[PDB]
Amino acid sequence: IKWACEYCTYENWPSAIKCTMCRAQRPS
Amino acid sequence: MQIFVKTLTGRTITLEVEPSDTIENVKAKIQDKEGIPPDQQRLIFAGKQLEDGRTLSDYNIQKESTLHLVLRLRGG
Ligand SMILES: [Zn+2]
Repeated sequence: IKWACEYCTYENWPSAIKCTMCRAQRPS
Repeated sequence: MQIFVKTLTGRTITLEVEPSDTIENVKAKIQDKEGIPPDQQRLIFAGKQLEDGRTLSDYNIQKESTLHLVLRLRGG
């Protein structure tokens, strides 16, 4: 159930509170 | 063909690319217009990071597609 970031398309892992790529925050 | 690269600020740049071009070549095309070193930039398509080795045709990039550009300067 990977989540995609709001600012860049990159899909991250559920455990990650921040995207690895553009260092954005977890969406509400 | 031409494709569009979308920065994080929401700005969009267009690039004259051929399917046989490698991702490495694309980041150089970006370097031509934006002036940023291809190693400090990374491209995202379909929620995945693009590797410099493979070409667009391998990643199924087609005419008027959209790529996302993220910049990260070396922090040492
Ligand atoms: Zn992101």
